[PDB]
Amino acid sequence: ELMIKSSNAFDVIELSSQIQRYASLSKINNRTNPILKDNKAKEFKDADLKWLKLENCPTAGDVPTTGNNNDLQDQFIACDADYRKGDLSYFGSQFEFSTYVHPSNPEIQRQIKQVVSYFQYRGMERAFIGD
Amino acid sequence: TGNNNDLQDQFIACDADYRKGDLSYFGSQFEFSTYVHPSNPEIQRQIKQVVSYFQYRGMERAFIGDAAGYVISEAKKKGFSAQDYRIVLIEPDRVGYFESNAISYEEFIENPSARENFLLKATKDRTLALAVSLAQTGEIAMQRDGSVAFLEDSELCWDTAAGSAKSCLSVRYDTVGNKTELDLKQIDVVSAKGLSFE
Repeated sequence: ELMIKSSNAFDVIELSSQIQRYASLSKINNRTNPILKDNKAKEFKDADLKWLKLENCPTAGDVPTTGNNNDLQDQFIACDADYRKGDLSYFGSQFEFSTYVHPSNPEIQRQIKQVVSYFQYRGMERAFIGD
Repeated sequence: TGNNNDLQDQFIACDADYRKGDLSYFGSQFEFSTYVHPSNPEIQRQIKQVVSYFQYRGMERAFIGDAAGYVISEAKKKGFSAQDYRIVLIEPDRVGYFESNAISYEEFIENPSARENFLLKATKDRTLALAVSLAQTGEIAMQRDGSVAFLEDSELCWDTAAGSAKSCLSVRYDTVGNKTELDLKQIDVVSAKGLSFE
């Protein structure tokens, strides 16, 4: 049944919100958000979403942990997760920054202005992307 | 509460039983970490992850993937976000149970080779079950009763008219001081009425 249009959209909102959650954190697991340690005005994060998966997973992601694997680890997506599926296939996210100096964290060198997550339409007719 | 005039918050009815259907509830495995609650001494640990198992009693093992797809579709239908769905074989342990072999739902449906290898190890002493994994993350909602505490070094922020500049504050600990600091230095000015110190 064609309710996979709603089941695809749910995956889009779930992933986008986790990208929004990630974008709003200055510290993750008592360690600086890795995307804030640079100074360029734009960075694109790849569709494989390794940058959003934890470092302590079978294939190492880019998200930091406390180091102690007995502590509660905050995470954003499961490690086998892939959102390059369905009519709306995750294509990556565009971050735009401004340089910023944090009053209590010298490793923070830029702040997030806006994050845009792209989902390429692999639907049957390009006219249906509105649907 | 003890007091029968109050509205009682509950989770399931008294007669409720979910050991029914193709996916029969088998129990839940909680994993914890040691924790110290800042305002409640009865709290000595916090939840890391919850995995709830539903054993498949269908006549054909291959159909658990089909039955699972309906669960996942029903989850997205009702607005429930889970963290990881998996097909598992579990055995009794000294305490609870433990996972002998496991396969992700996506691999169970898209790789018949991996599927039958997993169904192969399905023996008489193991139970075929669906693994629904919860992860207690930063997403946990802060309650108006304050029972839920912030995570270490997390920042409470305000939207300001500066556009997309955030003006935050936090309670940090300096082990190189053994002192708790209420850091407001991100805010330019703090304007009080009365003010006292020690």
